[PDB]
Amino acid sequence: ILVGGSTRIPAVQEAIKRELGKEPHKGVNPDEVVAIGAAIQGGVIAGEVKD
Amino acid sequence: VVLLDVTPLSLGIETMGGVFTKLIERNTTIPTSKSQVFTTAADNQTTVDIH
Repeated sequence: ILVGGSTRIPAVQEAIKRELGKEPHKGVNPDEVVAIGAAIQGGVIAGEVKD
Repeated sequence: VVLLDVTPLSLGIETMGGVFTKLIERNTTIPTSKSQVFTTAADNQTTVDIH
């Protein structure tokens, strides 16, 4: 994955996947990526009641 | 013929976390269908599972 808005960098990126498996995951806008996750799991937490 | 003139069991579904209400009873001539409409467990049910 990736996070950390400073992470969008030429050399970090270039220098990672190569020492690693496939292409680093993208497009989720890192500086919020985490907050995004939060909200998702919250949405789910409200979506409990199925009766 | 006049066969499969009976229903194996009372069929109903999952209310209020499992409380079971009948629509179909037992003994019922098989070529039939009964219909009923429930509503929301709780405000804003984004989705409903059926059991």
